[PDB]
Amino acid sequence: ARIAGINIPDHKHAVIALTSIYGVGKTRSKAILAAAGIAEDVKISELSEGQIDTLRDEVAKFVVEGDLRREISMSIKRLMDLGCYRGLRHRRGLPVRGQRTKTNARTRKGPRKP
Amino acid sequence: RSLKKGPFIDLHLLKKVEKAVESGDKKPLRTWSRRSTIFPNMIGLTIAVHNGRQHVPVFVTDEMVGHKLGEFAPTRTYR
Amino acid sequence: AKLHDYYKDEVVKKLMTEFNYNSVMQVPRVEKITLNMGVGEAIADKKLLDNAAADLAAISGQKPLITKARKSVAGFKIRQGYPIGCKVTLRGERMWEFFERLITIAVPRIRDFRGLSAKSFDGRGNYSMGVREQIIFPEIDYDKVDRVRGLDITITTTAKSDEEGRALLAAFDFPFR
RNA sequence: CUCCUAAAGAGUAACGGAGGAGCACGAAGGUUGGCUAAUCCUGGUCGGACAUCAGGAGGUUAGUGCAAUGGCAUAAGCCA
RNA sequence: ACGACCAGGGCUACACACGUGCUACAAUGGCGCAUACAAAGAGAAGCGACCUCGCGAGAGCAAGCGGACCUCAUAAAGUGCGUCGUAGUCCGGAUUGGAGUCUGCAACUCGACUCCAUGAAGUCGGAAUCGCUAGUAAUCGUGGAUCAGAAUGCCACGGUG
Repeated sequence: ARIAGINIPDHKHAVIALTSIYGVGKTRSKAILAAAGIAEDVKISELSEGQIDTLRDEVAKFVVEGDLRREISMSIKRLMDLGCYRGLRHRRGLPVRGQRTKTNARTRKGPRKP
Repeated sequence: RSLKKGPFIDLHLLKKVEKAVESGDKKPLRTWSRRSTIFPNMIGLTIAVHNGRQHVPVFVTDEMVGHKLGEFAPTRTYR
Repeated sequence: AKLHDYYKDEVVKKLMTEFNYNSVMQVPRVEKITLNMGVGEAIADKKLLDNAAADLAAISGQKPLITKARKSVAGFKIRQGYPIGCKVTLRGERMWEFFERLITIAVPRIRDFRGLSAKSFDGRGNYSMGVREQIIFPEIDYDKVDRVRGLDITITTTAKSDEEGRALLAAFDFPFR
């Protein structure tokens, strides 16, 4: 159905359906299903509404939703406004973690232009 | 990414910073220790960090604590 | 007529003293709620505009009014008189039964809710805000969705200034960021 | 065909100054009922200088199948 | 001084072009649990078990081993069961944010690794072009040199074939 994470997860195995939330991967999905009491191989259908309310109550413990997007934007903005090395690498769309820029920077640089 | 057994700072820079804060506002601090960590007692001072040829003036703010000094002095020129 | 009854008994006498009105007729009112759906791209195909208006028909239970282009402008390459979008105006209790349907159901549904703005006033006491998603309403089912078109909602009030305007919807517990 | 030259009735020439027509429409005709613009500002999903929505300003600066002139709110304009 | 010492920086840049590789685009596959079968090597400022703590990288304690004895060291493809059911997906892992570990005087430029989160391109590749004839190609792991740390490279080893 729908979760406190607005997003609407698909009707499939709960462990994989909960991954559709921004901020919930496989490990956090397994942890949510374990702390809630729901099996991992059960679909989102066949789940009572009282069980979806339980899943919402558990996902409320994590910062996983536009809130997390806001915290990531804030960190990158702090880097850019600080003017440090990583801030400059973020400003110019260049690799931030020491990767080579002579070749192979296509994820940060995008499609090549002559 | 240094262990959690305490941050690193060069001793000469540490003593320079204590002498600068105990003696009131001073001139920019000329240093070559780009690897030193910015500590909270350096907030307010402007440290001139070497970048290879010059000493780049870096006015320290509370948002810089935890960074290394060389993070605010680029070493390569690109236009 | 929930908030309609809640209007004439509760929000009038708190507002009557809040602005020190001499007559009850000085308190602001809510005339109409008009929902606009500017399709814009229906010129490519008009099969999508009817079902687009079919959604707006389910949000308020009223058959929409297809608006036509007032004048040709080529900047969006349309001829005057083309079916460009639909709209519905709501008055009376159908406005009220819709006015609570969003403030109590339309508010707690929008993705990444952060609250409405207090600056989105006309300058003479009329509020307008736009919702980006149409699947926020209980009526429109998620299963039947051909597109994710939003719509604008404006609130026509007899208020004279924005202060009297914001004071009225605040009495209805409007989310003000 | 329209304006100016044309000398405040009409008319008035030049290889004088400027523009149009050789159609269109069974509704764009008749009648009854209703309606009132341009532009701009403010607010508002995509939406942008410019689309649709709401409000204010404004008062015909709009509109009239087409040139110009004279008209047009009782509308001759717009809708059924 | 074109000699010598030092600190910091650079050799790691980045519109772009090429060579050589690794990982993929998936179902002859991904994931989960269970389980089978190697060879060749290295080790004393070294390899470091067992046990305890940690989600993990690792940490503490502390045997044995100059080694057919001890350690690295759990081979992996495979096989059994379950699931996914052709979707940019339970494919793919780039990139980025946060939190850490270890080496090292010191991980900013510019290390490796771990955890959480995110999830680019990519759905088999134009002209053209390469290797390979049998335990070969293809594919799957393992070890060593250099080395404080830093292998998708190099050199070697076996499995299926």
